[PDB]
Amino acid sequence: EYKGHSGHPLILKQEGEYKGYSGEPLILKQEGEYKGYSGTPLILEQKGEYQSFSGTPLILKQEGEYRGFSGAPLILKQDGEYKSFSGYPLLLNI
Amino acid sequence: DDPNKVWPTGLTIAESEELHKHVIDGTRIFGAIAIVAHFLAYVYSPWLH
Amino acid sequence: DDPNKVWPTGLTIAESEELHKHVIDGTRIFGAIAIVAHFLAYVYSPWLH
Amino acid sequence: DDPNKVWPTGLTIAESEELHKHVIDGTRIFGAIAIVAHFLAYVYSPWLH
Amino acid sequence: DDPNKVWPTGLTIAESEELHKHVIDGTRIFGAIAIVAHFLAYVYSPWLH
Amino acid sequence: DDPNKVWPTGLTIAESEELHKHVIDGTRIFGAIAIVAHFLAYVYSPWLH
Amino acid sequence: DDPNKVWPTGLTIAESEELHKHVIDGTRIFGAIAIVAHFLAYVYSPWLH
Amino acid sequence: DDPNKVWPTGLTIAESEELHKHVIDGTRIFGAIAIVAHFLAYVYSPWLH
Amino acid sequence: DDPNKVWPTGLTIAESEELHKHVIDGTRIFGAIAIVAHFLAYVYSPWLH
Amino acid sequence: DDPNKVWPTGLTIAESEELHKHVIDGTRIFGAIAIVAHFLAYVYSPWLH
Amino acid sequence: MNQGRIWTVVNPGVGLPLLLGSVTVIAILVHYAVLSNTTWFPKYWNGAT
Amino acid sequence: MNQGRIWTVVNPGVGLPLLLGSVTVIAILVHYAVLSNTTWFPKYWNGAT
Amino acid sequence: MNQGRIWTVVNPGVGLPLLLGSVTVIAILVHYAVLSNTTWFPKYWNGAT
Amino acid sequence: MNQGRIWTVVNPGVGLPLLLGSVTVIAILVHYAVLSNTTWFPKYWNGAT
Amino acid sequence: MNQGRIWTVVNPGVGLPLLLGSVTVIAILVHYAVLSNTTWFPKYWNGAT
Amino acid sequence: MNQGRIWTVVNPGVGLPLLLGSVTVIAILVHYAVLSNTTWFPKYWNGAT
Amino acid sequence: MNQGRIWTVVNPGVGLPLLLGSVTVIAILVHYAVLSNTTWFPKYWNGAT
Amino acid sequence: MNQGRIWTVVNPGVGLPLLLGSVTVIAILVHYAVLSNTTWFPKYWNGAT
Amino acid sequence: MNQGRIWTVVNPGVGLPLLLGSVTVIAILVHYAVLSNTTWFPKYWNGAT
Ligand code: BCL
Ligand code: BCL
Ligand code: BCL
Ligand code: BCL
Ligand code: BCL
Ligand code: BCL
Ligand SMILES: CC(C)=CCC/C(C)=C/C=C/C(C)=C/C=C/C(C)=C/C=C/C=C(C)/C=C/C=C(C)/C=C/C=C(\C)CCCC(C)(C)O
Ligand SMILES: CC(C)=CCC/C(C)=C/C=C/C(C)=C/C=C/C(C)=C/C=C/C=C(C)/C=C/C=C(C)/C=C/C=C(\C)CCCC(C)(C)O
Ligand SMILES: CC(C)=CCC/C(C)=C/C=C/C(C)=C/C=C/C(C)=C/C=C/C=C(C)/C=C/C=C(C)/C=C/C=C(\C)CCCC(C)(C)O
Ligand SMILES: CC(C)=CCC/C(C)=C/C=C/C(C)=C/C=C/C(C)=C/C=C/C=C(C)/C=C/C=C(C)/C=C/C=C(\C)CCCC(C)(C)O
Ligand SMILES: CC(C)=CCC/C(C)=C/C=C/C(C)=C/C=C/C(C)=C/C=C/C=C(C)/C=C/C=C(C)/C=C/C=C(\C)CCCC(C)(C)O
Repeated sequence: EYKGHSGHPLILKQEGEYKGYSGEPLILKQEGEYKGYSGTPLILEQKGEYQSFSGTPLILKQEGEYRGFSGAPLILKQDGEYKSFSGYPLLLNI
Repeated sequence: DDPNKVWPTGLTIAESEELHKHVIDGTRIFGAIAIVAHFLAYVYSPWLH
Repeated sequence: DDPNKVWPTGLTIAESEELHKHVIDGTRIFGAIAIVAHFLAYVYSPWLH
Repeated sequence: DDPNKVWPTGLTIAESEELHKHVIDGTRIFGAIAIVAHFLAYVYSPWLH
Repeated sequence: DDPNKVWPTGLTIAESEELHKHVIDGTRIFGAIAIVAHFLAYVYSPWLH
Repeated sequence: DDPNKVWPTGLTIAESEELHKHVIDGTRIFGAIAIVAHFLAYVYSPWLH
Repeated sequence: DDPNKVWPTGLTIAESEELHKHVIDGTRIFGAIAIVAHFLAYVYSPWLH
Repeated sequence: DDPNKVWPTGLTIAESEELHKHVIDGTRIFGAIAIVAHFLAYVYSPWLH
Repeated sequence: DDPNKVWPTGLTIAESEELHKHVIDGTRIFGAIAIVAHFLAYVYSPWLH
Repeated sequence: DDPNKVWPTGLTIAESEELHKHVIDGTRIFGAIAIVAHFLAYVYSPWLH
Repeated sequence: MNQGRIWTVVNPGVGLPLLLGSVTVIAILVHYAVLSNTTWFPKYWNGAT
Repeated sequence: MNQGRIWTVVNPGVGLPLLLGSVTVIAILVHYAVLSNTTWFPKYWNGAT
Repeated sequence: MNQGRIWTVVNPGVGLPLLLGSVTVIAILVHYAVLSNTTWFPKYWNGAT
Repeated sequence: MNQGRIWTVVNPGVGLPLLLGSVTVIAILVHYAVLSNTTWFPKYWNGAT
Repeated sequence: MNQGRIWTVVNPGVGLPLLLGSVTVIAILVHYAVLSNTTWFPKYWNGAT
Repeated sequence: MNQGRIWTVVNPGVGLPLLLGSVTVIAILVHYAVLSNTTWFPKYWNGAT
Repeated sequence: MNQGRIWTVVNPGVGLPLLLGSVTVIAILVHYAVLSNTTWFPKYWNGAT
Repeated sequence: MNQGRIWTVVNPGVGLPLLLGSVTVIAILVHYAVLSNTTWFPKYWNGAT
Repeated sequence: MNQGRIWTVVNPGVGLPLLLGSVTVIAILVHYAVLSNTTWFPKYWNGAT
């Protein structure tokens, strides 16, 4: 075992429950549901759809393709090789 | 397509949209409190006066 | 739906809600101490005087 | 080629293109608001005057 | 519930509570030393004089 | 050698080259806009005057 | 309890306690050198004079 | 030795040396441009004058 | 105990102690050079004069 | 011991020592250039004059 | 409100802490900005002259 | 109080340290702000004139 | 609008937070720049003289 | 004292280093604050005039 | 245009965000540099006296 | 001396580098503090007038 | 030109971004240094008086 | 000389870079400190008046 | 020249980038130090008055 230079003991043994140097109790047990100190209720239960507080609707449902709000088209279709916008060639393949 | 498809985040489309409802509602509530804070600042600070 | 569903964090809905009770209670207790600290600051500092 | 090929990100080509529609639309909306903000700044600030 | 349930951190409820006893005792010991340090600071510094 | 060899990034040589076409084209487009921006700066700022 | 239990860090209780002996001895050795350093500082610097 | 040995990075010796050809040639290209930039700086700035 | 036990770092006790011989000897080499550097600094700088 | 033993880094002793030859030779090359740079600095700057 | 599917590609465990964190950081930055560039905000804390 | 399900998508091992850490950082920032922008807070620590 | 396939090689969970984050950081930097280098923006917050 | 179960969802290998680290950082910050905003603390180190 | 194979050894999910990010950061740094070292750029924002 | 079991939940490969690293950083911070807030410490290095 | 085998032990996905990134950062630092320590570089941007 | 077993719980691939790195950083910090708080060190570099 | 076995416990993919990076950073720091604490180095760049 380690033989320190700063004398002995180097650690304190423990054969059971931790004993607090600052007295007891150290923690509070719980028999079940959390008993809050700031009264009750602590949370609001949700039985189904999320009940908003800032009115409704909260989201816009999407059917099919994305309906762009800034007109159309939103993307340029690519067929085959990439269509360069800065002319050609774009590579010097080995 | 399949609405039951689990996406890389683990959420389905329906679960992602349900989650976003909290984000939209949270944004709207944050905005409402910010609106009142801006009104109080206008009434008591020299801003816009 | 299924209340037994283990979500990506490993917590069930019931476990997540029970955890949040500590977060709400901690926020309320933090607020109460902050309220007293603001009262002491008002009584002893020149703020709002 | 194969349009059903799942790429390393998990998205297909069609899914990546559909996702990019939101990025392009979001950029256009951000630009529109920025254009109005720049107009207001010009009308009220001494910039460009 | 089950007291033998290993939670995501690997600790059981009993192990987490036993660990917290060291955290509470450590906080109380840190507080006691801080209280003496504040008393010495008051006695020797011009604070609160 | 083998043109079908999937490299550690998951891309083949043909896929890496096709990707680089966007980087080269993107660099050329950024350069074109930067050239115009430098022309405007010269016309309106005192730089090089 | 079980003294043979390998904890999440891989160390047993006996191994963790044996390791801590080095930490306590190291702290005590650091403290002794720091005490001499403070004595030298007091003897040669104007602190506490 | 074995020229076919895949090293921890996934590259063989022949592949690592082929890659380094781009780094060496790239360094030479950067050096050539930097030499011209230093020549322009000498011709137009007061450095070394 | 077992002297052949591979610890979590992958090194055995004998391998860890053999490694530390380089750290101790390296520290002694660094210390010797630092002592010479301090002697030169004292001889040439106004420190301790 | 075993010279064929693959260590946690994946390199054998023979491979690690062969690699270190580049580090030692590289350090000597860096040192040689630095010695010339210090000679130029002494010849042209007012340091040590 | 149409971006609800973002949580299918952005992990909530990442995007929600980043959102709430960023919003909080932005608010702190606006407070520090108005505090540093106005006289009435610091005077408000200074209170009674 | 209705956000209790956030812990099903945000891992408590991440969100709780971030929350408690952020709240502590915010408190430090507010103390530093009032200390730097007021005369009575530094004077309070300075005590006797 | 032709870069839509970027999400096949850049993960949206990384690129989207970086995009929205960078755009927000750039906006903050532009506000701080105009605020620090102009007199009319800080005076706007200062309001009534 | 009722939060003992936090270690079931927050990993002690993370939360304990963060707690002890943060407490130490806070103490350093308070020392730097009082040192910078008071005359008696620096004068204490300066000692004899 | 000859470096197209870089994406076989550099992951696009890493190199593309770093490329686009670095290019953006460099642009911001150049704007801040010209803004700090010139009188006409800040005067441009200040506009009408 | 009673906290010896901390190494069962905090990995020594992390906590020991953090402990020794933090202690070293704190010592550096205390040296910089006394150096900046005292005249005798810099004068000690300046030595002969 | 003899270090070509470095890519067998250093991953190109890491070493190439670090190389290109570091070279770019060094160039920026040299520009800021000459800009801050010379009068002709800022005057060059300021142009016509 | 008795801590040789530290490498059984601290990974040399981490602790050796941290040790050598920290020692190097400390040396830099001590050089910067003496350079900033003394007149003879900068005068040594300035050399001839 | 006797530390050649360090690459058996320190990964070259980590130690080589850190070594080359640190040497470069140290060189930059020494340049900035001599530039800030001497008159002849900035005058060298400023050249002709
Ligand atoms: C020689 C200095 C050694 C040392 C050597 C010894 C010896 C020898 C013994 C102990 C013993 C004890 N030590 Mg020890 N110990 C030191 C540091 C410490 C520190 C600390 C600095 O925080 C603590 C709390 C302890 C704790 C203790 C107890 C566990 C135990 C009984 C009480 C006691 O104080 O006995 C008396 C202790 C002392 C008189 C020394 C206390 C340390 C002093 C304050 C350090 C100042 C510097 C010193 C004079 C010179 C050394 C300078 C070098 C640069 C390091 N040691 C240093 C590292 N320690 C005793 C025991 O019970 O062992 C079975 C015992 O016989
Ligand atoms: C000597 C200084 C020790 C200490 C030694 C003891 C002892 C001894 C005892 C307690 C006991 C208690 N301690 Mg303790 N304790 C300290 C620090 C603390 C701190 C803190 C600083 O924040 C707190 C909140 C506590 C909390 C508590 C309670 C759980 C309990 C008191 C119940 C009661 O009504 O008793 C009514 C009163 C009594 C029974 C006797 C008086 C005990 C008083 C109340 C202890 C007050 C400590 C004070 C807050 C800190 C002083 C620090 C000094 C300035 C250095 N300890 C430090 C580390 N503590 C008691 C208990 O119930 O144990 C079973 C007890 O006997
Ligand atoms: C002693 C201080 C305790 C506290 C102890 C209690 C107690 C005791 C009770 C509640 C109850 C309630 N508390 Mg609580 N609570 C505190 C902090 C808070 C804070 C906060 C600071 O942000 C909030 C929002 C809440 C929220 C609530 C509601 C869920 C509930 C109804 C309150 C109400 O006005 O009912 C309408 C009014 C009344 C019922 C009576 C008058 C108000 C009572 C006394 C509670 C006022 C707490 C007040 C906000 C604390 C401010 C800080 C202190 C002044 C220092 N608590 C702190 C930590 N709380 C009550 C409840 O419904 O439980 C079932 C209750 O009985
Ligand atoms: C009390 C303050 C609450 C709030 C409570 C309500 C209520 C109550 C209602 C809505 C309703 C709506 N809310 Mg809300 N809402 C708030 C914050 C917001 C914010 C925001 C601040 O950014 C937005 C964009 C919205 C969005 C909306 C729309 C979906 C809808 C109004 C259009 C419509 O079809 O009306 C159709 C209905 C009407 C025209 C009736 C009158 C609604 C009036 C005009 C209030 C609208 C909300 C207003 C913007 C809130 C400002 C709060 C500030 C503190 C001043 N809410 C805050 C958090 N909201 C309405 C709805 O459709 O619910 C089904 C509704 O009745
Ligand atoms: C109301 C403000 C909305 C908007 C609503 C619409 C509507 C409505 C339409 C488009 C249409 C178009 N929009 Mg949009 N759009 C906005 C923002 C943008 C921005 C941007 C700010 O960067 C861009 C680049 C675009 C891009 C485009 C093209 C894809 C398309 C025009 C094709 C063409 O040749 O038309 C040639 C010209 C015409 C067909 C008619 C004249 C132009 C029309 C009115 C669109 C001008 C939008 C302008 C660029 C941005 C105005 C911003 C505000 C001043 C704040 N939109 C904002 C978010 N957009 C059009 C389209 O093709 O949809 C199918 C269309 O009808
Ligand atoms: C309109 C602005 C577009 C553009 C549109 C075109 C068009 C249109 C053409 C090219 C062609 C070429 N482009 Mg391009 N190109 C731009 C930006 C660039 C940049 C850059 C800024 O760094 C570079 C290096 C290139 C590179 C090239 C070459 C590969 C090729 C000319 C070789 C040749 O045969 O010449 C001799 C060729 C000609 C005389 C035909 C016309 C060449 C045009 C005028 C070249 C313009 C390039 C110039 C740098 C653009 C500057 C920016 C503007 C000031 C806005 N482009 C921007 C994004 N490019 C040509 C091609 O593909 O050839 C097969 C071609 O037809
Ligand atoms: C500092 C000084 C003085 C000077 C410096 C000056 C200077 C340099 C300034 C530079 C400024 C620059 C460069 C500005 C650039 C701004 C840009 C580019 C803005 C872009 C905005 C983009 C947005 C808003 C994107 C929203 C995306 C969205 C919402 C995406 C949604 C995705 C979903 C829903 C997933 C769908 C999944 C499934 C397909 C399965 O359904
Ligand atoms: C500070 C002071 C005073 C002085 C300092 C001065 C100083 C040093 C300045 C230095 C400046 C420098 C160095 C500037 C350099 C600028 C550069 C290099 C710009 C490059 C722009 C590149 C772009 C725009 C790339 C777009 C890529 C794109 C869009 C890629 C798209 C990819 C896709 C779609 C995937 C396809 C997948 C599949 C193939 C399967 O389809
Ligand atoms: C701050 C003050 C005041 C003072 C400080 C002063 C000071 C100290 C300054 C120091 C400056 C220094 C040190 C400068 C050093 C500069 C250097 C070294 C530049 C190097 C440039 C290298 C390049 C451009 C490499 C390109 C590589 C490339 C393109 C690689 C391509 C690879 C591919 C395509 C993969 C192939 C895959 C497959 C094999 C399968 O084909
Ligand atoms: C800036 C200005 C002007 C002003 C700033 C103002 C301002 C905001 C100040 C804020 C200050 C704050 C908030 C201070 C908070 C201080 C606190 C909370 C201190 C806490 C100390 C905790 C300790 C010491 C814990 C020791 C744990 C220990 C030793 C744990 C041991 C565990 C073990 C052995 C494992 C066992 C496992 C098994 C049982 C299974 O075996
Ligand atoms: C800023 C201003 C103005 C003021 C700031 C004021 C301020 C706040 C100051 C605060 C100061 C503080 C708090 C100082 C704290 C100092 C402390 C705590 C020092 C601790 C030293 C610890 C040491 C040396 C540990 C050595 C461990 C060792 C060698 C471990 C060895 C382990 C081994 C061999 C593994 C064996 C494994 C197996 C046995 C299984 O084989």
